[PDB]
Amino acid sequence: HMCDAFVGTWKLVSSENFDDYMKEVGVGFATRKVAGMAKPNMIISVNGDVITIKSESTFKNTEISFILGQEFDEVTADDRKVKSTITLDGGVLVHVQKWDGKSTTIKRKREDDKLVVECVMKGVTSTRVYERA
Ligand SMILES: CC[C@@H](C(=O)O)n1cnc2sc(C)c(-c3ccccc3)c2c1=O
Repeated sequence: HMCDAFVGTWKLVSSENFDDYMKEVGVGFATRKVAGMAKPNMIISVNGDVITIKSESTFKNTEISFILGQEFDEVTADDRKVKSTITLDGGVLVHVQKWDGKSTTIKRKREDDKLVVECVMKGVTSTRVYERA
């Protein structure tokens, strides 16, 4: 029951400062422009201790599966090869990605009927708000 309130299908309804966040992570111009237009569907499911997060859009379809606290290899949508660890901290899903001596943190939070995604790299944050599909 660890992620019960996160499970579902969610659709992107707002974004703020995502272009600048992508710049900070190193995404190139053309990818930023095309990816920034996407309106992904985020599909979160749990089966035993394994959590799966899928993101489907015209830009790219991605999928990660993981166990909380257990590091895994991820190829991000912008093709970084990162080491990811996802934990639950006080009801917030906290995803840290490490690569090339850099780090970024992506937090997912349930707030009212929304799922709010906050990602941060150095001082640059973006907030992406999802609602139930
Ligand atoms: C929002 C934080 C984080 C995440 O959703 O887990 N996250 C982090 N970095 C990047 S770079 C990039 C190109 C996407 C991206 C993926 C699919 C569709 C559009 C953009 C992305 C991303 O989605």
